[PDB]
Amino acid sequence: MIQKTPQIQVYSRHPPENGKPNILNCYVTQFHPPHIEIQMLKNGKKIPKVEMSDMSFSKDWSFYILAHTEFTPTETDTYACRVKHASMAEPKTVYWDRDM
Amino acid sequence: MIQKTPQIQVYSRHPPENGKPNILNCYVTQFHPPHIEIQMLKNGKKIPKVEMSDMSFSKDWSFYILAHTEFTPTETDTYACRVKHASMAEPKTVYWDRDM
Amino acid sequence: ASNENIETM
Amino acid sequence: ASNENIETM
Amino acid sequence: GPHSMRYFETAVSRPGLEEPRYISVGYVDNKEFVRFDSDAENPRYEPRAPWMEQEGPEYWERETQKAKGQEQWFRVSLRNLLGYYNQSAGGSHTLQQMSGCDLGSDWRLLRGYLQFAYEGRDYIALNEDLKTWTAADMAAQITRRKWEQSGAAEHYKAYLEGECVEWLHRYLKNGNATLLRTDSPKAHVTHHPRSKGEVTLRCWALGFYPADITLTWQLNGEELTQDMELVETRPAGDGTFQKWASVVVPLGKEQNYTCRVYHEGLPEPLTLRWEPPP
Amino acid sequence: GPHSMRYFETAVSRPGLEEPRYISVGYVDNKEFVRFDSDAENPRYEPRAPWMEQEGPEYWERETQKAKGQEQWFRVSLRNLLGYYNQSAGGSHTLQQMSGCDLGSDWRLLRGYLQFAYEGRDYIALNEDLKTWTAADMAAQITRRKWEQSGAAEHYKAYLEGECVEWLHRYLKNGNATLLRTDSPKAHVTHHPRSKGEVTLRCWALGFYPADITLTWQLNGEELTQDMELVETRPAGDGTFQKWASVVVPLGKEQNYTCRVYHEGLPEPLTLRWEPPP
Repeated sequence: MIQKTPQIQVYSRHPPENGKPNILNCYVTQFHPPHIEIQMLKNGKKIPKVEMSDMSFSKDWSFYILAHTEFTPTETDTYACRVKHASMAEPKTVYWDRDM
Repeated sequence: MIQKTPQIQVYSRHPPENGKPNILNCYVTQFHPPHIEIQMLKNGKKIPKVEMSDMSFSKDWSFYILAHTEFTPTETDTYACRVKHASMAEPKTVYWDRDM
Repeated sequence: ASNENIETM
Repeated sequence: ASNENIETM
Repeated sequence: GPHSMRYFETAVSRPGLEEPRYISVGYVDNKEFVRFDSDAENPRYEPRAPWMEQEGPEYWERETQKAKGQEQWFRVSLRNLLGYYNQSAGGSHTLQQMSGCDLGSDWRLLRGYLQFAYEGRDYIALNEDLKTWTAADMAAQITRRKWEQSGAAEHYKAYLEGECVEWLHRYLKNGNATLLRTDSPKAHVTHHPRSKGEVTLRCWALGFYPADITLTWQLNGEELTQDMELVETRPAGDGTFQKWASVVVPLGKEQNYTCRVYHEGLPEPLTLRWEPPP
Repeated sequence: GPHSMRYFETAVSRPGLEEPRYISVGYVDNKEFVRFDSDAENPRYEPRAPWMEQEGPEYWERETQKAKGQEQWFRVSLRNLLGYYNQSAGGSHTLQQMSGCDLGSDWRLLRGYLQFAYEGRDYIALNEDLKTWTAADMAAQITRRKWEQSGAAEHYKAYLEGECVEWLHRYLKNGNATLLRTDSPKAHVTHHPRSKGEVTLRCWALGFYPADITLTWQLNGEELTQDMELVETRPAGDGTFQKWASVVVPLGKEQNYTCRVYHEGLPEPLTLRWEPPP
């Protein structure tokens, strides 16, 4: 029953340019227990090739994961990250904002 | 393992006057789990006749207890309340201060 | 008067 | 190099 | 003014064999009026307000029977939650419930209340509409889906808008003399010289009921915000409450400070200052 | 500058039968250099920094053997704690450990570290003296008394002032080229027009290493405090970090604002402003 809600940041590795390959990151932090489910979505559909960092924890004891995927952004595409965790009643979806 | 540290207030029911009977209160709040041990001490010795309110909880779900004892304060006597709880590594002693 | 729960958690 | 705990909790 | 009724229920699971303790505490206008405790030698709902003696033996038997069923419900619910959160088998856990209604001065229902906590943390709550649920985490969502399926909110809404309001009307009438009563705060200022030519001025409010009170310190008719120390309102143990508010002022300037006490029991707000002895 | 070594250990108990997972992660100057994971098909400590390949097969076998013992220690410790807190039998729990040393620029020991968490909350910590213990609650005091009796701090102090410092000296030498390296932030300002004739000015810092950085916004050489939005420093995923700081400014007044980036990797602090395109 001891639970910490994950904090999520969705962002590109490099400044985005439509048509240029890049890496989309989903940085999930400040959570407990360590079991977590992270999905990355393109146009609301699950991306199959999603890399995950290995289980790690911070000085405050909380767990963190970096999920990532290769992507080539375009004018019409949207990207998001979806997190399922014991602390949350429903999955949490955070959309990528190219200005953040 | 979910624990909330008790908050303690030690105070008299009426403004104190040396030699006049009064009631010394030990108000223990904001704790979880409900199991708690409250002692009231006079000159560092346990007072045998200590009344305890019945188990109650606040709107925030935390538990509270009012412990009390009859006492006649004097110039030389000191009074305290000692709390043992799962959230604390050692018992917590709060001395009565007649100005608080 | 008190209420009685029916469906369990 | 890592440390080994001895006395358990 | 406004009125309320609440039942605060707790089930505590104990180590190994000893079976869970079930406690139910009833409140009318934030004051305890009934109590059931499974740890009692003869477990039954008992009156905790003198005006509750007006209830016949049948009221107590019916209420006690509800508690016996509640105790069993909480046993099953504690077991289910143990399995959702995987703490599973036989440890020490808490399940709490709050339910009831709020009425206006016209005695009309303002709001129905239904909430649960597991291990002292929010678990599931009935929304203000008394139709939908808010679960606090993944495990509580299992309860929400179970309750959405079985239409559990419908029976809760029926009690909250019906029996809850109906019985509160009865209690308000039966305990009229008691419930309407207010105890006015008796206020005084204490003077505590300290370091740097300064003094603590402490404004005490004692013997008041209900617990709701406001103590303010002003410098020449101007409010003093963050620089004020306050204690949490505390019970005197006789049914009344206490509170104090203090300010650190320069010695010789005590007469520029005033304390004001606001309480519903007062004919008008109190205004007072340090009264030095002769 | 200053140096450090840490081992971050986690034991997670799993439902019913499946046995606990044990993970150990080693860090040199906040960068992962080794890892053991009991969930691996062939569990062993593996190099996570290229300079760790310099270690012979014997280093890996010895380190792996320590982890096998640690896994068993955490199993016994998890069981004991279950009994202290009465959650008892077979649920899902976490036990974590942090240990290591901090060195000065002179490579002399600054501080030894030893801490434990149960369920992600402080449990017991070795004090800075490396002699006495601070337990976080009543159950942890059982561990403290056990460890005071058996003189457990003495063996922890010996590792922290000895092997910990000794091995960190070795790693700092072996990974010299890697460990000394800094990556300078590349900074730029973005312009985001909004409501009320205002615009968000966002100062980005990208591609930097170590993660430590300071981004400040100034209005005509004067610091801007609470009115500044910041993101937490985040990994780019290539070994470098990112951070941004923003201010809401009036449109037409963008040239009065400057951003400054402070990073140990820079020849001097960066100074930049919104550069409108032609």
